[PDB]
Amino acid sequence: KILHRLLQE
Amino acid sequence: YASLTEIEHLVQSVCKSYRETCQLRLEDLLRQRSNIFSREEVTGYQRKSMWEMWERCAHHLTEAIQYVVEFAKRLSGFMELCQNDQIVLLKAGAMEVVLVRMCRAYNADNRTVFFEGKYGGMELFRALGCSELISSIFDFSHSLSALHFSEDEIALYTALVLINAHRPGLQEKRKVEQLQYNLELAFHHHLCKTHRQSILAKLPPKGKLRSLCSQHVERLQIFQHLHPIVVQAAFPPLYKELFS
Repeated sequence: KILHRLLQE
Repeated sequence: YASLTEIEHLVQSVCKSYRETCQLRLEDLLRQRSNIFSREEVTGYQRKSMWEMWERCAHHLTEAIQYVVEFAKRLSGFMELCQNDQIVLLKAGAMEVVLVRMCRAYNADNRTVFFEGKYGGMELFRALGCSELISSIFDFSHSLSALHFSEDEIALYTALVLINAHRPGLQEKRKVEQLQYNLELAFHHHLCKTHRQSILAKLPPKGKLRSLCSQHVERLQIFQHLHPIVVQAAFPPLYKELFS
């Protein structure tokens, strides 16, 4: 979830 | 990759991604080597609660992991993998990369590590109650430091730590393999070119990084079972996502 947000931004 | 020019381009590219994503410049770390915690500051750290020192270390690990995420983002091949595989690689690999990157912050001359603004020995972390893990990490950083790892070597070695086609859960395994083999060519090409192939036999064995990561998870499980509210309330969400 945080990983998914860091990879997307 | 075909021909030395494409391999050499990869080398430069990896080295640049690494330099842009290191939290601390190597010379800032070297310039601080004389700034060492007094015995009174050491005692102050030893008297902190277990839970407070866990929280602090988790925060510091979390920040280091963020830089590793940015590292991975800047490797072209990595961002070409599917999201599942990105996450697989990062969940298994991030801590291993931080553990490698820590050798830069370690002074082998006096066995100290740069932590919260000064250098301190392993006795600095006694309040954690994980003397075996700490000692193993210090030992690992001492091994690498004995090798005199160059910034370029750390770049290339840590790219390989992350792009590991043996991680369980990978969907596009063959694609990860290809990337891993191109990065292995890059690393070994650079070693050959710099007359540094002698380090290959001296690199820590396969399994050493896994062992530290698994000790880290094991000690975390014990702490969490003792202080579950501390982990919930005060450990960083990214940390918990990777390790709880």
